[PDB]
Amino acid sequence: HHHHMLVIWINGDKGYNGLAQVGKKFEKDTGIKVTVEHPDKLEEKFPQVATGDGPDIIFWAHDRFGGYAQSGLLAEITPDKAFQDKLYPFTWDAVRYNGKLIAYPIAVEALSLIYNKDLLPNPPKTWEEIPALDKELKAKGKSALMFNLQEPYFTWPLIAADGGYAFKYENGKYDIKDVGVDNAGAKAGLTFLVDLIKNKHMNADTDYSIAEAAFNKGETAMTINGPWAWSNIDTSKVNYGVTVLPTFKGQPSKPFVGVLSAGINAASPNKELAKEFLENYLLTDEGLEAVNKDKPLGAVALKSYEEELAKDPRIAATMENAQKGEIMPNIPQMSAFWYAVRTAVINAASGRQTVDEALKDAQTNAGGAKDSTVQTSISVEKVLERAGDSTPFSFALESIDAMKTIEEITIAGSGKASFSPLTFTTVGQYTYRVYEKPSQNKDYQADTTVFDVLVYVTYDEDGTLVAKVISRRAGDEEKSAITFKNKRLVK
Ligand SMILES: OC[C@H]1O[C@H](O[C@H]2[C@H](O)[C@@H](O)[C@@H](O[C@H]3[C@H](O)[C@@H](O)[C@@H](O)O[C@@H]3CO)O[C@@H]2CO)[C@H](O)[C@@H](O)[C@@H]1O
Repeated sequence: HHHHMLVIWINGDKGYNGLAQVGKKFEKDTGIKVTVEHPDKLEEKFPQVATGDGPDIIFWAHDRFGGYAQSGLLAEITPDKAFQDKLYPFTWDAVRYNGKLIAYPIAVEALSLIYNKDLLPNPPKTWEEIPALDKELKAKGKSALMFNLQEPYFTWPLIAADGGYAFKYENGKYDIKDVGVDNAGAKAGLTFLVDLIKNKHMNADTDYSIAEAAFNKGETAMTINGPWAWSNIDTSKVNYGVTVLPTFKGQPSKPFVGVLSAGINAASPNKELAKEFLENYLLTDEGLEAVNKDKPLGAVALKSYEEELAKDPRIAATMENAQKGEIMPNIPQMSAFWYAVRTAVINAASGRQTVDEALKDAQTNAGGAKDSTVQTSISVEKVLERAGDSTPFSFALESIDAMKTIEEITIAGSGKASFSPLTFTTVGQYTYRVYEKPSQNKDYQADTTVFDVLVYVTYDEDGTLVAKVISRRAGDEEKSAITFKNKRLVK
């Protein structure tokens, strides 16, 4: 392909027109044409085309670049120290992979709550408030909250709030086997989101353009979006505020924070031009201002310009939300993490899977280890005729396979109780029995029934371990719950 020109890919939500203005200035000084393109799914197309026809420079959040660098698609970035000193050190950290810089950092992006001041002068502090607020607003033909549900970037902050995480970080490194998408925190967060949908406070099909149009036309009081979205809100004249995201179970929503970054194609015959453009035209006060005026960048990596932008209270809120969430890893496994979470939310939200099934598959799809055990609890009921008769009785659980007593439990009076959970790692039939110990109390004849208890461990359609408990009186072939009846002999 023809290559005398500098080709740049950037997402269609960002200020590509401003960036083209910077490219026109560079064309004047150098005679080199700059073409800015914004194809759909550029982050996916880049590794396919990177065969010629790839861009010379690609702009995306830093999370994608480890994967690009692992596959040899990116040139190493080696700016002078004089240039490095112009950007915040934590932005360089985001583009450092195996000790090498693999992009230039541009801007820090975090999601915020965006709210309509005319509809909602006091935005909710908690997610838990949102359903009641949606009832109130529905009575006036409006909704409380619409935001993009199709992309896990937008739902993650809530899923993370109470404990969800992608990869545990420990001792300078990410453990790619320690994935946090299937824990109690993730489950609680996704369950909340799904219930909002089930209770008709949000629709499963809401995507980027639907939520943007609803907010910018005054149809919904709130949305969740990044700084790039402020420009179309300005034009719409909605009277809006940008604030901290709502809390969930008292924890902050924790957005994954992206650093918009610019990488150089390892196959580009124009590396030096690309480096000249980025360092001497774009990452200057004038360069970033031209992009930012088209669509806001967020908190920019260039210290000299960020000092001006930090006065903007929308940027203070951005940084407030950024501190509460965290900077995404840049490791190759992030792609798999994201497709995993995307599948989970769409499936749970649409009712294809339960929240537990969705996140269990997400855990594996993200590269977490297959949980290959199953547990069950054997339950006992004791029945005394008199209410308030709290006479205690005890029960034993014996393994026939191992010929020993596993556990004993006590019930005072009428009641149900369970033995502690049994764990199985392999399919088969497991044999136990349960019986009541003789009573110390001479006023009662204990039930002498013995129960045979069989646990069948089988695979379900998906290869997951399943355990079913079947219990019978030792006399019989008929199934029966484990229930003992103690007769009182005294008044
Ligand atoms: O839906 C699956 C999707 O997952 C991965 O995309 C993630 C991006 O890598 C990640 O940076 C983030 O993207 C957001 C940008 O950072 C932000 O600048 C703005 O453009 O919105 C983006 C969210 O739409 O989050 C997404 C996950 O939602 C993966 O890399 C993609 O190829 C894949 O299609």
